[PDB]
Amino acid sequence: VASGSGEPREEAGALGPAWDESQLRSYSFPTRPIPRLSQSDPRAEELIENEEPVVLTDTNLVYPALKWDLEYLQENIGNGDFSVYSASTHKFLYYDEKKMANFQNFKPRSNREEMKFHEFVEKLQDIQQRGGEERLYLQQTLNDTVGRKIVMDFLGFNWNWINKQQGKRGWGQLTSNLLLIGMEGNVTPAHYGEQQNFFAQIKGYKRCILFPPDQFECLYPYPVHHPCDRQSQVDFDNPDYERFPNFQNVVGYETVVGPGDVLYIPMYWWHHIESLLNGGITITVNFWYKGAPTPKRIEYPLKAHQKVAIMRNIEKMLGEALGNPQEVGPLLNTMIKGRYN
Amino acid sequence: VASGSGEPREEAGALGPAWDESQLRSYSFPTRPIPRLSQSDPRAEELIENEEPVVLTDTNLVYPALKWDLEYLQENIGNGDFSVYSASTHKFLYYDEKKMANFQNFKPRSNREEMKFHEFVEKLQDIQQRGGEERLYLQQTLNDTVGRKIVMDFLGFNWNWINKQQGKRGWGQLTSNLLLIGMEGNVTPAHYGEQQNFFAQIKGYKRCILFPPDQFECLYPYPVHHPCDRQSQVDFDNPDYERFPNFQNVVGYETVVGPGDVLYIPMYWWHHIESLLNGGITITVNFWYKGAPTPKRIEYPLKAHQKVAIMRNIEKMLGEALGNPQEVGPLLNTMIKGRYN
Amino acid sequence: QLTSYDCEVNAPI
Amino acid sequence: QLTSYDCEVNAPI
Ligand SMILES: O=C(O)CCC(=O)C(=O)O
Ligand SMILES: O=C(O)CCC(=O)C(=O)O
Ligand SMILES: [Zn+2]
Ligand SMILES: [Zn+2]
Repeated sequence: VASGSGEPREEAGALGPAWDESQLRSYSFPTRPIPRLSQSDPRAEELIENEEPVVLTDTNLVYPALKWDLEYLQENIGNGDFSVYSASTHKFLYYDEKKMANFQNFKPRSNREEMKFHEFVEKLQDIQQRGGEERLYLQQTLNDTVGRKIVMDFLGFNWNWINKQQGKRGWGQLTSNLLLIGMEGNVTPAHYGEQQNFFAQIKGYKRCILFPPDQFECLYPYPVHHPCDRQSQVDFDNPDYERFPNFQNVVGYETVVGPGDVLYIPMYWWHHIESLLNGGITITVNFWYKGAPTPKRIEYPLKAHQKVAIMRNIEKMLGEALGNPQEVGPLLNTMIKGRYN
Repeated sequence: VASGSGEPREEAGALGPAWDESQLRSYSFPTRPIPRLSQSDPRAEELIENEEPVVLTDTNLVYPALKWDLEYLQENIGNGDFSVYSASTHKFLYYDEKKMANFQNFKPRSNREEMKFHEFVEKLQDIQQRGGEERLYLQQTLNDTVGRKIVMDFLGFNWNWINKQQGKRGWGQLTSNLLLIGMEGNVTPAHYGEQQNFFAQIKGYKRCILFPPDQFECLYPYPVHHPCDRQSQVDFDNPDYERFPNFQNVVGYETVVGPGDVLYIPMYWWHHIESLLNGGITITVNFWYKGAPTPKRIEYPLKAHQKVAIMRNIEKMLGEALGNPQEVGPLLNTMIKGRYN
Repeated sequence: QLTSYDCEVNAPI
Repeated sequence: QLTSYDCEVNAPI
């Protein structure tokens, strides 16, 4: 039952299995498979409505980008700057630079560096040749500086389908589209977002592990004011069960997406994403939409994500009232010690 | 230095000491004496301004009531109803009946009973004669149903002095005057109030032990939604150091007030009040005033009482958001476990 | 207005 | 409005 990503799919034309289990990293928790369905399947529509993950296999969402690759992109993406993160580890933990001032003791294991696409491809080539071990991960928002061919492809996306989704779910508006190009083995540590997300795979394969919002207690996100706000503090590769006991109770939903698949990552859902080992570079483009407007009057019982919204707000409010985020913890502890625990 | 109430004062006319140490209960913590000064003393004015306790010995605040006693009162107090609490223990822990619905597992050790003053005096006499052990504690707000003589005495209070205090401190308005008549040995467990208080002693002696607002961490008040909100959970007679470790660090300010003394109990300051053992009945009247208006913009650092105000508000807000006070604790714990502790 | 406060005491309002 | 939320994600606003 906890088969994880399940039996590796077979590529059309008897071209062998898309990937093999040995390309997946090993973790201490169990996982059940996310449903892989057709966009016409009533079940898929039902899952999206109930804000549950589902992998759509035939949306043609980014059909025009399926031909994208380093060469093509380096020739039509433009001369604008691209944010490229560098790290000596496979884990690319995200951090908010604007919050780094309130936590001077935080030392990022990955550094950001702006550059031209051709510079990224060059540095990428420079690594593979010398047999180096430093990893790179480009993460840039698609802006107005992209070439005409890329703009053409963008226009070719299936807006008719996604726009209807946006409408049917009452979502806000598309805030952005993140272009992700990473090296094999690259990993983005578990975290959650405050936006709805359609994750469109273009090149290579990615293993995606999601956890429902009700697993907040097992994932121990960093303090809201910390640079790693929304990210899990647990090191999936070496879980500290003394500090994070409940991580022993965590249960995820996983899947492996490839060219053409679109994974719906519901808002507030935690997700860990890794590029398959020895699977080559990977390319992805996401679609981040604002969630629907918060209800007029709340109905009880309250949903897990609503409680998460409340905790986040309490932390933010306390940080402003106390006039200093480092004082949030001492006040919270004083409130509960001997009173609520 | 931690002399507590200090050397027992000598009553004028060589009438012996007002009281002796053997009349004070024994506690596990140390205490320093509260200053006993003259209302004309600049130091007394300074203490009240800085919201620090002080015992005023010559305000003549309730001069006309100094002649009050059970007989006099039973003859001029009126036929209105008086709230009388009954308990089989010396501790009269206060509880909010309106919050008893959200905590059905709370069983009060004291019961309230309305009756006429003459009924209270009768029941009081009925106890002393039969040698019973049940204790009584009358606590009634002075209303419009009091006799003309009592009203006369009320008018004779030193309003010129207290009204100037109210004005000088910018306090709100007098909300009420509580009449307290208790039996020797009676104890009101430690708690704090959200109003400024001038505590006017009339008959008998009371030992008052106060703790600054910054001792919140050592006193473990009950949850805000619990009936005993603002009261300490620690049983002063048998401190549970496992649940309340920091009560081992508590340090109080104490004093013994008698006829004519007025104790200023600053807002937010914790106070434990006990009628001296074998000291006879005691009579007191308080003056509860609303505190000054909360500042426009807060200045940092924040005062201890302001942090207490914040914690209380967080608890209240959470109780309303979650739509159920019993859910406050689980949410608070989820917020800090593995994140702030 | 998180520093705001009420006026409760050990007596009925 | 304690259930209100923002729209932060793993990308610069
Ligand atoms: O694909 C990744 O590595 C990160 C993606 C992500 O976190 C997102 O789209 O929300
Ligand atoms: O005198 C007592 O026993 C209780 C008084 C009290 O708590 C007050 O006046 O605030
Ligand atoms: Zn009190
Ligand atoms: Zn994400």
